[PDB]
Amino acid sequence: TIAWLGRLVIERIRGIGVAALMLLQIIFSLPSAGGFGRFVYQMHRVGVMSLLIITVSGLFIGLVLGLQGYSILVNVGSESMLGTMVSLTLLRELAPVVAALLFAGRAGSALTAEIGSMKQSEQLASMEMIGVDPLKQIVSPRLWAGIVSLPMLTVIFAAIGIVGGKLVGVDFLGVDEGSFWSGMQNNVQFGHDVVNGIIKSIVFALLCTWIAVFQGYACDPTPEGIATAMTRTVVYSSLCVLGFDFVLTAVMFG
Amino acid sequence: LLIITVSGLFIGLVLGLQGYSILVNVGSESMLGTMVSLTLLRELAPVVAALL
Amino acid sequence: TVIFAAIGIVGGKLVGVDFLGVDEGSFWSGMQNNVQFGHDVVNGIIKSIVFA
Amino acid sequence: TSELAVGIFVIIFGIALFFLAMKVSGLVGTNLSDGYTMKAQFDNVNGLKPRAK
Amino acid sequence: TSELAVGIFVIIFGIALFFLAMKVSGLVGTNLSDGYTMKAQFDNVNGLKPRAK
Amino acid sequence: KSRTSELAVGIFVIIFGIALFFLAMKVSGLVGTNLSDGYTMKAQFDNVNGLKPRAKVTMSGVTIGRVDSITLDPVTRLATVTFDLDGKLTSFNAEQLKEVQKNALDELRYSSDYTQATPAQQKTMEQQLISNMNSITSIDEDAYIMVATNGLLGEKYLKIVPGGGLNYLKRGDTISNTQGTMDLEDLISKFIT
Amino acid sequence: RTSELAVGIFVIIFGIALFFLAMKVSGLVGTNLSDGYTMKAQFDNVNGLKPRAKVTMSGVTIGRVDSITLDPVTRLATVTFDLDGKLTSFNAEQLKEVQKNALDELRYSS
Amino acid sequence: KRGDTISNTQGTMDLEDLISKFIT
Repeated sequence: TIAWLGRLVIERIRGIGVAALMLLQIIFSLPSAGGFGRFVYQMHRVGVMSLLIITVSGLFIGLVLGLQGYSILVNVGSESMLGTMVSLTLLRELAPVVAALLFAGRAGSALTAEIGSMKQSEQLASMEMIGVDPLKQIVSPRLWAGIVSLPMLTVIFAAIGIVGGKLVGVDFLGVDEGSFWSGMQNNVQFGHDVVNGIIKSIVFALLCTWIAVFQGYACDPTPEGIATAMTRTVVYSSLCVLGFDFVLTAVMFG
Repeated sequence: LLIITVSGLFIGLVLGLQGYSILVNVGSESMLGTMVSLTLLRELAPVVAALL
Repeated sequence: TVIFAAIGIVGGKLVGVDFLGVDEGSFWSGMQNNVQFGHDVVNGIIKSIVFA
Repeated sequence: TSELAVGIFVIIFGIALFFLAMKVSGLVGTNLSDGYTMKAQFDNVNGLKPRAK
Repeated sequence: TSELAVGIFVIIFGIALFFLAMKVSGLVGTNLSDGYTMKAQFDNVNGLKPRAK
Repeated sequence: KSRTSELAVGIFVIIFGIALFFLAMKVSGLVGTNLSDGYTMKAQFDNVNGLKPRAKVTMSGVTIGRVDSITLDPVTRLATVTFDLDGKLTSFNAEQLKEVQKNALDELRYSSDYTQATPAQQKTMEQQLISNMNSITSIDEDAYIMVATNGLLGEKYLKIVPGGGLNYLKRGDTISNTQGTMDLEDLISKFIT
Repeated sequence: RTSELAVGIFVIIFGIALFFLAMKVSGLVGTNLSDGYTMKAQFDNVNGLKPRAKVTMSGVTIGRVDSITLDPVTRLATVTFDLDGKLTSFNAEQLKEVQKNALDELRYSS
Repeated sequence: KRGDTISNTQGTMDLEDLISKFIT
């Protein structure tokens, strides 16, 4: 009856312990430099194949911020405020979260599904007998592609969001280019409004990809488990991004 | 319900802290009420909830 | 969607007013001034029907 | 189990009301009644508004 | 064993259900104070808000 | 695979406990920290219209502390405000203290009359006047407090105006000399109507 | 395949072209290489001052307020002041001109 | 030269004195 929940919680938490151990091995020892020349290939499916989604969302978010900012800011200071609010919002809160979640979706479920199949088909297992450690051959380049790709995407998301904001806020709705640009320069500091967006992005890139690899590399070889793993990678990295985003922003701007 | 509830709490707290660190440079703290409400009712609840 | 916003507003107040020193009366007044149940809440719901 | 689904979903409804009533209070507007219209003439209403008090 | 599963069931489960209700009603509508009330006349309350100090 | 199971839980507990700590600790950067040596002081006032908890305290325009609480005494009609001052700025460096202790006594024994006291009395006075200074800050006997405005719009804060005294107040004591704000209808009643 | 890697390379290049836009938006602050000059100044009241407040001569921006502290036994504020020397140091020709003028007068009035 | 102390004092003035200058 009740003990059921008890057992569920106990096992899920044991699994986090396992994930921590896996992460340690993959990051801790990677001497096979000759085979890491392929991670550039792996990046194709994490980074290159995801620009379309990040770019389109960045444009819609920029345009939305432009319109909502404007309808509020006409009562307070659009001439000075569209610039400052569009750029701070995108650099501090949205590029690191919206790109992080779209990424967790598009790259995250695809990646976990792929590791999942590698395990389910027994293909991965056959490598143990050939002496090729699957963590160094299969997992390593996938985790690294995730680390590099999300941060570069995060920057693009914001770059597009700025275009979106200006396109409506300045060009269709009647605001000065001068004060838009100077306002942004007056209030946006590289140190640390641009820099903190990047730091949060690295944290999310590691946490989110780490989960996707871990769940794909599941214990139970049952077909039902692939769909379960895919749903869970989206849910867990999604909450983790929001949880960590809160703490990091609390420090960075508090 | 569990997932959407936890997300809502973190978003609320984040908006609170970011709003505040901007408003202290206006000196106009009455805006927390006005902005927390408008942000969530017009743009974030309909989007964050839809995406989660 | 409604629950999400409701949690978000409460989370907002919890830090914005209760930890950070803002006079509470201006928070609730700021919400009433000028976002309304009969307009802005309604538009939030309409968008969620479309998204659903 | 169908009994649990039935005995549990009522919670989403109990929660829905709790928070919806809160929403009404947080953004309660003005409930007008027994209203009348009246008209008046003016020479200048510069910056007067469609929803003015 | 059930010894642990039962202890794990109670922790958080028995906190979280009450937690959601108490952490909201204490913020949006439930209170307690030794209040007193008084009435006053005025000639012209221009603009005084209903929640002013 | 029974043996691997245990280790896995131990790893969880440690990584999780660390994560909980990280959150509890890191948020202190903004909330729950006094950011000071923690000395407190009290003062009373006739009118504290527009102060907030967390308004700043200053000396010579340098941020020196915080206004922590405001309360009203119903039978004296005075407000009581409690301060939090930072000892790193308000205490004397011990080397500076040596100077303060000695110049304070030179005035007290020579401009004033301690040298006319029985030498035993002179030593007693010097010994406690000085050991008492292990309890003091730089604000002297005649220091004023008054409430202050910040900008031409903004929240009200508290100003300390030192200078002219010899002795010092002990941390935990009450500053006696205070002056209240002016309300707008009473600048008008005093200077216009 | 090169048909796949050519793009992996392309994206990083793209990823840089719009990096620059982020820098145009923040602008350039924290100058300049002749930064070293710092100054101290004494004041009786600094109520509204802040770290990062600007500094000017005739309205040209020439520096930043870095740190404000209290000296408890003089009861004075002391301000740590970054003077952006790039706009206040004389270059070699300019130095020769101020130097000559001042030296010509030094040996005429003394 | 270099990093000397500017040998001059001129502080701000609060609404306290802007008002005390006049009697009200």
